[PDB]
Amino acid sequence: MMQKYIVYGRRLPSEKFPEPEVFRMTIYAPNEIVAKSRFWYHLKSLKKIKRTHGEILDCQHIEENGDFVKNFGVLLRYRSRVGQHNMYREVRETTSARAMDKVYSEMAGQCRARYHDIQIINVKEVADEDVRREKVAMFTQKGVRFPHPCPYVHVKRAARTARFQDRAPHVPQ
Amino acid sequence: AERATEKEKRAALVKDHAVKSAQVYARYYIDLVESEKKARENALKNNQLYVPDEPKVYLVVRIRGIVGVAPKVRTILSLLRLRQINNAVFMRCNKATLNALRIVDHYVTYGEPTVETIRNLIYKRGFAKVNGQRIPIVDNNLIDEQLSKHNILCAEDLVHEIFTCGSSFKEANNFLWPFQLNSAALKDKRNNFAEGGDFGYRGKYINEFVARMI
Amino acid sequence: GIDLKTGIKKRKVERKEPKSPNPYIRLLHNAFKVVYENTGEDFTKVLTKRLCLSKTNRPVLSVSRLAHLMHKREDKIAVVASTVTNDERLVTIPRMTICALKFSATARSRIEKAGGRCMSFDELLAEKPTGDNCVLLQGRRSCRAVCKKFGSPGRPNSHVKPKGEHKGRRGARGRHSW
Amino acid sequence: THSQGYRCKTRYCFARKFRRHGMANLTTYNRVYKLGQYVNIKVNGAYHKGMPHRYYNGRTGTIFNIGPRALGVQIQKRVRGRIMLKRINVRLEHVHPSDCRKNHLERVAANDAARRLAGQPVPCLKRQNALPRAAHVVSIASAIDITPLKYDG
Amino acid sequence: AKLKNHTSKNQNRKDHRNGIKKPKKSAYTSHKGMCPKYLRNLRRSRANDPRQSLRP
RNA sequence: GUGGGCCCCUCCUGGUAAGCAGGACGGGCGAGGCGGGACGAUCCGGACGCCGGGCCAGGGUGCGCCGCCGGGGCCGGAACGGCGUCGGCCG
Ligand SMILES: [K+]
Ligand SMILES: [K+]
Ligand SMILES: [K+]
Ligand SMILES: [K+]
Ligand SMILES: [K+]
Ligand SMILES: [K+]
Ligand SMILES: [Mg+2]
Ligand SMILES: [Mg+2]
Ligand SMILES: [Mg+2]
Ligand SMILES: [Mg+2]
Ligand SMILES: [Mg+2]
Repeated sequence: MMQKYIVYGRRLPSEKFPEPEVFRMTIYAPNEIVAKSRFWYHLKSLKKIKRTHGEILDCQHIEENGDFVKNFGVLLRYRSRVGQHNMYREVRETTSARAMDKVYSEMAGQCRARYHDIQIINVKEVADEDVRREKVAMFTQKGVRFPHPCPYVHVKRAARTARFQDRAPHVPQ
Repeated sequence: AERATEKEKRAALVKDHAVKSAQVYARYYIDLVESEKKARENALKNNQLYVPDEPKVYLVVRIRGIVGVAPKVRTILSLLRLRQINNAVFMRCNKATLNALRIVDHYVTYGEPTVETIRNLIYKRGFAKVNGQRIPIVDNNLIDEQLSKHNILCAEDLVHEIFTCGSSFKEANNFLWPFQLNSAALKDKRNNFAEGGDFGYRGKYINEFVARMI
Repeated sequence: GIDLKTGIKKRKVERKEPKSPNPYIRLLHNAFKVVYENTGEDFTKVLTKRLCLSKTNRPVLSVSRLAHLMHKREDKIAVVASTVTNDERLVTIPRMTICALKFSATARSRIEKAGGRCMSFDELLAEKPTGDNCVLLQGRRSCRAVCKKFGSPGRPNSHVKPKGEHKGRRGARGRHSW
Repeated sequence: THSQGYRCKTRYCFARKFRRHGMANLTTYNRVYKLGQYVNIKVNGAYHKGMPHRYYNGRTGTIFNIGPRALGVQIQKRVRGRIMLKRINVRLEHVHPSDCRKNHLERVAANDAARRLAGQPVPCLKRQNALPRAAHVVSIASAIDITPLKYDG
Repeated sequence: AKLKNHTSKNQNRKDHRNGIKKPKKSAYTSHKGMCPKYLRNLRRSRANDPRQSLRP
């Protein structure tokens, strides 16, 4: 659901500051309102400019091409019930937004960390030789084969409507 | 009497004006978006951006009811004319009004509407306050008689004034009873729109929010 | 639910009608209410309101106060929605045109022997129902002895006398008397 | 509480400011007052005669009486459902001339001044509360790109 | 044997229910407490002003 | 008429503490129907004339019992212990 936005913003100009500086950031957000809110979060904490004292110049939205599978390495920090920690993750997805959905679901599941708990430092494409995690680099190889990891699911799904039958169906593998 | 003649002559002049203003207003409504497109393109050919105008009007919807409210909150809501849970109003934007509305964000959802939303609201749900009475808005006879002092004679004049936030915004706005909309669809009534809930500033998503309620 | 409490007040009750069992009063009221309805004329409006009052809000007027009030405008018609009494302390009465609900016998004789006129409100409603060259007048609504005791005698800013008989001195010889 | 003498609870408000002890400066007595003027009440803790109660510290009022030594001041005071108009007699060390209508007198003078000075069109003179800001252009030829940093602890 | 001593729980609401009243328009101009010498001078000046006097 | 109140949220005082006792802004029960929290005067929604249609808040959707599927992970209570399993940081 994540979408890619670039946000440009600045401090509101004064007499000591004719033409203040300009700051841009890449934001991964469900939509524009959350994206600008998160931009103001970061530019408040880092450049000491609250929403009240500045203006957003633009929120560009970028669409991305797919059709090929890439490696994304994501460097982040999250918060738990004992402190704050730094983390690296790698995923194989088609676009950066989808890679970031995969990351967020995996954090929600294995760390129980929510969206406003997490700050993204870096997101970058990682070459095949350049990979560093098993569950990713496994699939970065030629001729990868495996038998279907869960073929009972089809049979159960059909049974959901074929409630009664005249034999126990097989599970083709 | 002289009443039938004058009534008919007035109505005829109003109708001529109605067609005139309709076509001109459509022209203007078309031409703004090209203006800002060309401005953005001129910006982009340099290393420059275009920053457009900020919202001058909001549409404001109440989303929480009347049990348990605090005094300052209910005073602010009464002045906003938001007395019932699914009622909606138009509103002007300046520092006084914005600082009043931030106090009651958790009771409200608000944003900036399109000319299509304004048209749908007035044409589907238009009623008028006349001598304290709630009178249906069904023709242009009842807008000329009330708002002619302020140079608003037609439904399209009312729509245009409320969209551009013109010189008679106060009078045009207060001529309308608060809109009585159908019940809303919510995710989390107790959370802000920027946390996935539903109250607060929702930007240009107010149009989808009220489309199903109009 | 709707919030119709803040910024809104309790509605108000006033006399929209006289509660007299007198047919003359009821008929004059309906008639002048019709005239108001059909002409506007806040004169007829105020007269219609005044015919509904409660007889402590309709004090009397004396011929001497009327003569003083109508001096140097003697050509106008005085209109009084109450009784006109007499004042024996005024040796000579001038000529006036007065219209009133009731006249005393001595007042009628003095007015006529001066040379003026005694009109009724049906006379008024026939000759002139909207009050062109009439002057509405009334007496001192706070002339009653009852309204001289309202308040708290004993409080140091009252200026009001107590009600019964008080034969003592405690609190009755000024401040520093308690 | 259990005790409400006249100067109960006055340990800090009646104390004198740091390096501001001693006699008052003489503008306190060379100031000229008039009937109807606005004043603030501020208790100077070194002068004990004609010293108002603690409730009146930090309020604004109007002169009703000019006296030989003290001034008479009217204060609106809320009591339990109504407002009361209280009248007090205060010596000069505890009053200062108030500036609560300074801005209004400035604006009235400026309104008449610009009407006289009119440029042929008469400017809008009503105060206008801050509007939303207009459309404009900003260059972005020199953007700075920032990102969240790593936790350091 | 023992009951409650004090609260002001409902009192601000009771205070607001009829609105917060204002004192009368003429208490701002009451002569009471003004300088008697000033009040004397006032009476003399108006008493001798032919445009202001009400002597018969 | 009332001058025995009580509870919630935040802020406090005595006490080891208490469903203990004493205070504060705002709200509620008292004196508030209906739905939900299995069950409860006060919690979550919503506060009320008699009906017909529609939309839906709060909470939920195996059967009792009105209502569901798709996807990505994992598989009352203290100090202190665990080469259970999945994920990280530093060398
Ligand atoms: K008495
Ligand atoms: K007091
Ligand atoms: K103890
Ligand atoms: K009740
Ligand atoms: K109640
Ligand atoms: K573990
Ligand atoms: Mg309604
Ligand atoms: Mg009151
Ligand atoms: Mg108890
Ligand atoms: Mg139940
Ligand atoms: Mg079922």
